[PDB]
Amino acid sequence: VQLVQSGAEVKKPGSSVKVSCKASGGIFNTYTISWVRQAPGQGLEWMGRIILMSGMANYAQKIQGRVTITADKSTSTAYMELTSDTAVYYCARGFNGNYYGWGDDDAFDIWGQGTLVTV
Amino acid sequence: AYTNSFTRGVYYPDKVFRSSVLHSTQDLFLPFFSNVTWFHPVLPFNDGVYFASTGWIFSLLIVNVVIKVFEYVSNLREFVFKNIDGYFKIYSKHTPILPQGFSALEPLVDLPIGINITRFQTLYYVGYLQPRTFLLKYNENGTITDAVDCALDPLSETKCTLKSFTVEKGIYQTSNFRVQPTESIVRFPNITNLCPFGEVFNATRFASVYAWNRKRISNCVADYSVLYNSASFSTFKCYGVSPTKLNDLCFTNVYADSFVIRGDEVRQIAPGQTGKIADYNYKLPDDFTGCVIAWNSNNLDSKVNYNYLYRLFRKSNLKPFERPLQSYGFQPTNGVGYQPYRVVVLSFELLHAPATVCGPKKSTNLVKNKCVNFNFNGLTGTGVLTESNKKFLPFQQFGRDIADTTDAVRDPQTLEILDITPCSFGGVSVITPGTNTSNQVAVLYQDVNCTEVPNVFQTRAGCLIGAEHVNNSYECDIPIGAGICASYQQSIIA
Amino acid sequence: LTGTGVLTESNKKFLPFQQFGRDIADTTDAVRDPQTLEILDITPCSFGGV
Amino acid sequence: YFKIYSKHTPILPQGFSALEPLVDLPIGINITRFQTL
Amino acid sequence: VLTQPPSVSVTISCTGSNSNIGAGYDVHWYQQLPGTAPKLLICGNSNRPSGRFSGSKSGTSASLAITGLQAEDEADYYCQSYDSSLSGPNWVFGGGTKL
Ligand SMILES: *[C@@H]1O[C@H](CO)[C@@H](O)[C@H](O)[C@H]1NC(C)=O
Ligand SMILES: *[C@@H]1O[C@H](CO)[C@@H](O)[C@H](O)[C@H]1NC(C)=O
Ligand SMILES: *[C@@H]1O[C@H](CO)[C@@H](O)[C@H](O)[C@H]1NC(C)=O
Ligand SMILES: *[C@@H]1O[C@H](CO)[C@@H](O)[C@H](O)[C@H]1NC(C)=O
Ligand SMILES: *[C@@H]1O[C@H](CO)[C@@H](O)[C@H](O)[C@H]1NC(C)=O
Ligand SMILES: *[C@@H]1O[C@H](CO)[C@@H](O)[C@H](O)[C@H]1NC(C)=O
Ligand SMILES: *[C@@H]1O[C@H](CO)[C@@H](O)[C@H](O)[C@H]1NC(C)=O
Ligand SMILES: *[C@@H]1O[C@H](CO)[C@@H](O)[C@H](O)[C@H]1NC(C)=O
Ligand SMILES: *[C@@H]1O[C@H](CO)[C@@H](O)[C@H](O)[C@H]1NC(C)=O
Ligand SMILES: *[C@@H]1O[C@H](CO)[C@@H](O)[C@H](O)[C@H]1NC(C)=O
Repeated sequence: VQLVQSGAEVKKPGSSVKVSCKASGGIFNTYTISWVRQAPGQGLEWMGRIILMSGMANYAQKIQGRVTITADKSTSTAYMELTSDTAVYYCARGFNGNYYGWGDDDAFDIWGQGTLVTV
Repeated sequence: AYTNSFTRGVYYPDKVFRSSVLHSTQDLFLPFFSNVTWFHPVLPFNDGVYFASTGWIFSLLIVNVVIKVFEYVSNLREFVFKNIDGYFKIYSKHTPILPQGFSALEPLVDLPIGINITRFQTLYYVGYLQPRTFLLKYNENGTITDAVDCALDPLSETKCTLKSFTVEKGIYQTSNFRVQPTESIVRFPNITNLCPFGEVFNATRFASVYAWNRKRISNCVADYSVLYNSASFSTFKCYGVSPTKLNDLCFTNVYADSFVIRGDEVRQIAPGQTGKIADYNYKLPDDFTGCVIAWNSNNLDSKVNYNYLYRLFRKSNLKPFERPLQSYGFQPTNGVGYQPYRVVVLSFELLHAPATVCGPKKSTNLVKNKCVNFNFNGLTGTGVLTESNKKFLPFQQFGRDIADTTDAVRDPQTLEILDITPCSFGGVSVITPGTNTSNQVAVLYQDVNCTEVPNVFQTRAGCLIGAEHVNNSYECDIPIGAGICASYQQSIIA
Repeated sequence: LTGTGVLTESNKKFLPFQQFGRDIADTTDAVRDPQTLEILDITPCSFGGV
Repeated sequence: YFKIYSKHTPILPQGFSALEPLVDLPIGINITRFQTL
Repeated sequence: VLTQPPSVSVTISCTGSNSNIGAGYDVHWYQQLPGTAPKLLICGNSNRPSGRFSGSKSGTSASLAITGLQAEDEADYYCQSYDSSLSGPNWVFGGGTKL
């Protein structure tokens, strides 16, 4: 599978950004898309995950209320958008080799290119 | 810009001498009267390329003669370039003066290269070759003096059929006509018989994990869509089967096992796992086939909850699906691994019995008066569906004729009766005056209505196109059938 | 290209690039000698009922 | 499949009549004895 | 957050708590080369995708073993596990170790 993200862009601080991610490879074993960010010089931070089937998403508490994730089945995409840092935002599909579907013990195997957003 | 390749691009297909013989061959040829691109530029390369001018790069480079990839060294300039099984074949002829007049191109060189070329550049006409059947006329000297494209028009088809460049007056069958399906429909009874999943997932009272409860589910369809798109499922995982394929398979029976455990305990309800629940309260077999669904049920359980029981001690281990104690004490304020999860396990049982539990069957709309591919409640066929005037008994689903062939079906959703007629087909014949007087023909479609075929005369015999209908009777000449004959006047009449 | 029969001089003329010829029933009728390029006809070995 | 066929007529008597299918039950069991009650 | 050594010259450690590693939850490992997205090298306790590596858990700790000083694999290595605290599900990446 292949996950293609948006290119780099610059926003004014305090404004909003919408980052797309299209799972064009197959979409046959993809049930959930997660978003992880990495600030320059830092490690990775989980931000949220959306289950494509149900449309439900969970978020990291530290950004709750200022982040939303939308699953558009018709285009096989997940939109990550933020309101109100210069981190790189990565798109990755969840996967587990023991079962089909999604859960807590799964892992992010196939990652997109990373979309940077700066101010 | 384009030009008309009147009679060019034909080449000797092989190294075989033939004399005073007519030969039918199938190869990559430029069709007669094709649109050939006229240049005054990089071109695609497909099955083969026709090239003419008044070096090349395919990286196979031909530079005037030096050819390198492998290396080989050796008015209208007419060439053909094709490659098969690793051999790059060049055909060529040079003549004084696209122009008219037939000429075949002799082979120039066979290069054993083993490369796939899809683009080429020239350093001027470009045409393309494609699989077609040509008739070739050879003289006494082994030279091709003429040719027929068997797919160009109905007279050429007649010439190829009769293996002759001259056609005597008469009616000849050259090909068949067959109407193809344009759509595909599937029809099934609109299902109300959905599995009682509400009592498994939307119930108020659940057994505790130490002595979990179960439901036996039969004679229904499992609408898996409702479960996997649930607004609150934290996890959903299937073993031995993918969620997206569940609607295409039918089990003998499915069972829904339900219980309550704590959040971080949920990873134990899986094959190959060990732990307090996996070993003491709910043993999940390593060969388990089924789906495990779990979610945060805090709002319906936890209290400002020493209700659910699990065990800390049991003298011996549990075996798959069996059903000292401690209470969970769930509290509204905890971490995510410490509030209650509601767990449902759907096991899938398959054995030597009629399948009973399937997914819902989806249907398409109904297409009438057109050729379609179809299946009604599992019985396939193809043809044109029309309203029937027949009456089926209340329990009958489809009917058959004398030869035991499906004649009609019942619409499983509205119960109207639909007749199935065959898609028209039949021989297509060419009605032609002798080639020594005329080179135009009329075409007859046997047992075909004219409105479904794509100066048209509908006859009993078939649809006759190109001949005109006159009110004057004449002595017969070229018989068609059903009292109708055709002849040539200054056009073909019927 | 294999075959069997009696080889005789042919009075036929092949084009410069042709190696062998065939009859109406697509059976080898003649071949070119690959070393001297003369054309040889191939006739069947006689057979028949006795 | 346990198939039941049935018809009910006014009045064994003479006269031909075929029985329409009543129900097809996907049971998967082998019965060799039966009792009427 | 999972604790990791800033660098290792071998094994890469990952220390958590009983709410994430000692919880029994799987600890996955990634290798991130500069300029791109992280690649997964271990799934579950010690399974791996096609393309040298092993690992295990003990108590609330876990570790990645890499054997052989091949090429110059100066990647940033990270551990990942599910955290069962806070007030909802979340996934945690470790601090990151430079090799
Ligand atoms: C060639 O293409 C032109 C359109 O550009 C079309 O009008 C013409 O009929 C075509 N001729 C042939 C032989 O296909
Ligand atoms: C055609 O291309 C394929 C690669 O897609 C290659 O494996 C094959 O050998 C090529 N054909 C020939 C004759 O070399
Ligand atoms: C065949 O070749 C001979 C020369 O041997 C020539 O005279 C004759 O005209 C050729 N036949 C045709 C049809 O061109
Ligand atoms: C449970 O009930 C809700 C309505 O309150 C409904 O939306 C949901 O689909 C139901 N779930 C199942 C498995 O029936
Ligand atoms: C199909 O659905 C309609 C409701 O629009 C219902 O009246 C009809 O009886 C259903 N057909 C069958 C075979 O159940
Ligand atoms: C056939 O062709 C010849 C010329 O070779 C002509 O004289 C004759 O009249 C033609 N026959 C018919 C029926 O047209
Ligand atoms: C052809 O189909 C039309 C319906 O569009 C019908 O009226 C006509 O009688 C048919 N003719 C024949 C020869 O089947
Ligand atoms: C044949 O006669 C009818 C009148 O009966 C007329 O309408 C029709 O057009 C005539 N057809 C021809 C080919 O002359
Ligand atoms: C065969 O050898 C002779 C030398 O005796 C040579 O002249 C002739 O051209 C050769 N034949 C071929 C087909 O190369
Ligand atoms: C008939 O009985 C045998 C046991 O002798 C059993 O295995 C078989 O499955 C039964 N037939 C059906 C349709 O269940």
